Amino acid sequence: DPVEDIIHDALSSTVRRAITSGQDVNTAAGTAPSSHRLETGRVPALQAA
Amino acid sequence: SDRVAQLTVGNSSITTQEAANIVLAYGEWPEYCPDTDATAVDKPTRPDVSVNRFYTLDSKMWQENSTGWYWKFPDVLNKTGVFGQNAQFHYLYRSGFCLHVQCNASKFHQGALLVAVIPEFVLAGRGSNTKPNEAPHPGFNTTFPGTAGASFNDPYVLDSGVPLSQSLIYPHQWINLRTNNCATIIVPYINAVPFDSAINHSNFGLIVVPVSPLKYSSGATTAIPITVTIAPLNSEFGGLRQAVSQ
Repeated sequence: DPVEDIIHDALSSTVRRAITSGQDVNTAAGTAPSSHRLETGRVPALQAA
Repeated sequence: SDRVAQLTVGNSSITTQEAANIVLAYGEWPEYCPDTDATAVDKPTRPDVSVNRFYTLDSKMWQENSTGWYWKFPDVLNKTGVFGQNAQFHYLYRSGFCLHVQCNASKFHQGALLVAVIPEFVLAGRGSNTKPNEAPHPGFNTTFPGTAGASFNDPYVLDSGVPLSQSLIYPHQWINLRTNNCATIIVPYINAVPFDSAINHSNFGLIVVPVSPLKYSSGATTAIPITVTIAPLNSEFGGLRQAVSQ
């Protein structure tokens, strides 16, 4: 209360969420059908290593 | 009522007046590879009218002392029609077949043909050499004859060591010149893999053996030909790239 820069971070330095949750994968992944998509602006091939 | 029959596939039809039955090999129809059994991820192609039709090979003249013929599938249809082109352009091939063999003769001729299919008809080299480095092996043209079809050298052993007597366990049918004049067999895709190549591995082979030799009295017709016609059913191809003949 008298000095609060010390409390503002003490109650803010809890476990920071670092969500990278995994899932139980029993078998290898399948695939889903896909048609042809002629669209602009949505490019799954262009990446950035 | 049961002698007459008409098959129709694609743009082709086949009539018959004396054949009486349709042998469905192993009691299963040709079907598409279900998703629960597929391994290739790409999408296959299914023309179903360009390739599914009756291709009629050349005719083989049945002589008084003939020895039998064999064909390999889908080896025969690798240079003819859109089936040939699809099989030369695609890596994975899958299809069932419908065989129809005609050998008509007057009611005075006599004889019997055995028309069978041999899944994985591996041929054998006829020779007593026991070392694997000098043993005789059948040439490429003797094992993949092509559209011409090859002839037997000793059909009693089917050129594969096994006797011809037990060959009746295979999907077969007789052509008895006193009752029927053509035999037909609907065979599905028989293989240990969902798809397979069409230019390397031949799923099965067709066998026509004159068990009861042709016999006729003088004056009758001497030229008794045998004609085979094949219809690939429920065909799929996958893995497209440049054309490779073999």
